[PDB]
Amino acid sequence: KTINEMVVKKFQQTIKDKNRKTTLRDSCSNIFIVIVGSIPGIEWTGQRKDELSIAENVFKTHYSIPSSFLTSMTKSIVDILLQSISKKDNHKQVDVDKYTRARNAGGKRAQDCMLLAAEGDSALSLLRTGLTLGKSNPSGPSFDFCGMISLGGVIMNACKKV
Amino acid sequence: KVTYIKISFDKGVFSCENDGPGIPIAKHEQASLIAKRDVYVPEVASCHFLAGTNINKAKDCIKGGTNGVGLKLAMVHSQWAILTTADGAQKYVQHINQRLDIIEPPTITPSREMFTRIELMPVYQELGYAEPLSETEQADLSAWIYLRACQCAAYVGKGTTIYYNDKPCRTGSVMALAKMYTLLSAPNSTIHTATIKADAKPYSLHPLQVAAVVSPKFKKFEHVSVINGVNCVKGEHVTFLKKTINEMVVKKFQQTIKDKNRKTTLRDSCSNIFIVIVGSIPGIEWTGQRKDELSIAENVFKTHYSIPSSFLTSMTKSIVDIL
Amino acid sequence: AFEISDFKEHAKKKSMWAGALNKVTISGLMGVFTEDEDLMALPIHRDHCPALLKIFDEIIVNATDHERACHNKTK
DNA sequence: TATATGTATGTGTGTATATATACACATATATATATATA
DNA sequence: TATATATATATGTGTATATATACACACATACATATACA
Repeated sequence: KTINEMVVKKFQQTIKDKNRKTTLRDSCSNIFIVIVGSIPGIEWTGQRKDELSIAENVFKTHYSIPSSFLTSMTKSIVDILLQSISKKDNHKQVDVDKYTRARNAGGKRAQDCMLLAAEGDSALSLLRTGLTLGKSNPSGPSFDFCGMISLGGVIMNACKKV
Repeated sequence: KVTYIKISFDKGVFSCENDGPGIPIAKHEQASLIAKRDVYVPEVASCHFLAGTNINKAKDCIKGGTNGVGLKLAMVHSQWAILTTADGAQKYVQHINQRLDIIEPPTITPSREMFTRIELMPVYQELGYAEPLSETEQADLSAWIYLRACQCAAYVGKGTTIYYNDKPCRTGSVMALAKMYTLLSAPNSTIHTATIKADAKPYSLHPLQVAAVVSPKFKKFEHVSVINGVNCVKGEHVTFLKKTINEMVVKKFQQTIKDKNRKTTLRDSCSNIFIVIVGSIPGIEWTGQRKDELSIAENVFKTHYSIPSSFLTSMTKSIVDIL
Repeated sequence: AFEISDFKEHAKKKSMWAGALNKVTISGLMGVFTEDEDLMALPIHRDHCPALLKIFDEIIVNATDHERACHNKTK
């Protein structure tokens, strides 16, 4: 709980998303801890002594975890949290929409292929009508060395968003 | 048969009464030889540690009781207690007071009733509580006992009514239990149900009933288990369900995802699950008298039990949607 | 039948004392294995008897109990 | 261990019902973000 | 408290696209549930 409270604080600090809510499982699932020592006044749940019994406030009242350890731990954990935010959620995706590749894209005759980038989808309907003149146009192009993709309307300019 | 289990909790006094055959109203020979006076069976059952009908438990026995200890633990934490039991010809009343220090001689009359009743006042002050109980302690303890009774009502057979403070306990099915536990986190939700059967005796005699809810607003995996009547909190039956669901969830996640590279584990698979598992398992063992954790070889379930595929499919679907 | 047991027979029959008296799956069971001058803590993916490990444990904790009991003493 | 056998999904056509979204262009205003001061 | 960023909203006239539901029925794909067994 102590590590989690610090981890949540610094995660919301470091993240500029500022909305995501993580709990103890996110905080602690990358932790392995060894705790060794004596605690006076504890009790057990049976002879085996698998589980010790105590009021939680014993530690809230009496014990303090050194802040350097908490800080180190929170740092390592939030590094992983941001890596899983950059990754996991924002992982690898797939191919885009409205894309018809050529049969010879990225191969041994890759340089002699064209990308006929059109403006919408009715233009791609025209290009699909025209690149499939099979034997009525032996001198025209076809999909052996031509592709199709849509420009989505109006292109964003990059000369004033950089 | 036992047709009812009446439980009550009022003004600190706690009572429980069942109606099958009573405890044998008869002299116990060896207990009397030890005590050098006349000792009857209910006095052994309630006042003699390591004593009962389960000292020699069978491998197929699905009673929770095993140690011959629990009842005397109740007596030892009682300021006063009353054991009443009738066998259809006699009634037997014995008072057991001062944390098992005063064991009054019993009173035996003719009666044609048949039942067992334990009635007692705990030592609330010795155990950290106010005397009498505060408003909050009373309400907390009543709620907890009420919960335990609901759990009984799902575990007990179909000819048996569970009463708490004279009202019958509603929850005769694991679905009722699931709805009770998720009424706030996830009202009006989908309840996946399964009856997990085995093919070989003794396991085939005891199907496990299962109800699960799957919600994005569940923060961690969570189960409620009544096994052999015990509200235990740890056991390889849970892990059996967890691992099976996870294997299917991983398969269909890699199928449905066209990313095809991400690797999820059991925490991802199961953190949105709430499961109720109720039933009997023969041959289990525990990690102490409290019976918090049952002990078993995992392969018992791998060899003998099968989770119905419709339940697995439903569950995997909900979980992969959330993922 | 109502039976009265002694400690001895009870402890041989009942799992409340040290855990199960046969092999069960123990979650988190670990052991130390030596790999060329290096100690590694590795999982033991095999069922074992909790009561069997407990009889080692009981003596070992008796010894460490004696150690704490005597650590601020002369002997 | 193969077999059927009764379950459950799933697009698809015409004529209907109700919605959703990206981009360009100028300028005034804004609300939080940032140095370095210290 | 200060000088300084970098992103952020709204207006009219333009450029491009997206998506839910009903209705019938022949057809396609997915088990799965038994029933002889083995």
